[PDB]
Amino acid sequence: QDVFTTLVDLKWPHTLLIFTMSFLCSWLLFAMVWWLIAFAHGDLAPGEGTNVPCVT
Amino acid sequence: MPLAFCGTENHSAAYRVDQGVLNNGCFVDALNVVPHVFLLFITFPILFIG
Ligand SMILES: CCCCCCCCCCCCCCCCCC(=O)OC[C@H](COP(=O)(O)OC[C@H](N)C(=O)O)OC(=O)CCCCCCCCCCCCCCCCC
Ligand SMILES: CCCCCCCCCCC(=O)O[C@H](COC(=O)CCCCC)COP(=O)(O)OCCN
Ligand SMILES: *[C@@H]1O[C@H](CO)[C@@H](O[C@@H]2O[C@H](CO)[C@@H](O)[C@H](O)[C@H]2NC(C)=O)[C@H](O)[C@H]1NC(C)=O
Repeated sequence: QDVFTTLVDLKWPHTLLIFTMSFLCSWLLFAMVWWLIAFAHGDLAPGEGTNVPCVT
Repeated sequence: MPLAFCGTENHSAAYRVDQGVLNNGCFVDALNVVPHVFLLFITFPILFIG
């Protein structure tokens, strides 16, 4: 429950792993979101851009 | 010939989403990957603290 006290108590090499994981997971969690949104929108299809892509 | 999540065959026509997205045999497969990456990325920071 004392997460922010625990994070400080951890050694620096552990902090680097948590620093890395907390950001890599956040980048990759939303990577699946952007990939899926563009999948559902239908601009992922490798074809002529008749529509306007959801995220270019 | 890169790595394609859906079928790369038939000129990569498996990403078309006509007749509803849920009828895309690959998109439903994609929908089943999000519940796992959600937990894989929610608990990894929690477990690594422990
Ligand atoms: C039973 C066995 C248990 C073993 C537990 C230990 C596990 C260790 C894993 C070994 C690999 C770690 C590599 C870390 C490299 C940087 C750290 C380094 O060189 O040490 C420098 C120190 C860490 O030393 P310490 O004595 O452990 O410090 C504890 C601290 N005095 C404390 O107790 O409080 O750190 C500092 O002084 C902090 C300065 C940080 C600035 C450097 C920036 C780097 C950022 C991250 C870069 C890498 C990114 C990689 C991304 C990959 C993505 C795919
Ligand atoms: C939160 C972060 C973002 C998440 C990613 C974006 C999600 C896009 C997928 C939309 C979807 O899940 O698909 C819709 C149908 O979903 C449902 O009825 C809900 C049940 C299925 C979901 C559990 C589209 O329906 P449709 O009528 O075939 O739409 C196109 C044809 N008119
Ligand atoms: C592959 O995509 C194309 C276009 O959507 C289609 O392929 C042809 O579709 C016509 C429909 O009139 C058929 O007569 C041809 O025999 C199809 N050829 C091939 C090689 O498929 C079809 O929608 C898709 N086909 C497959 C097998 O995925």
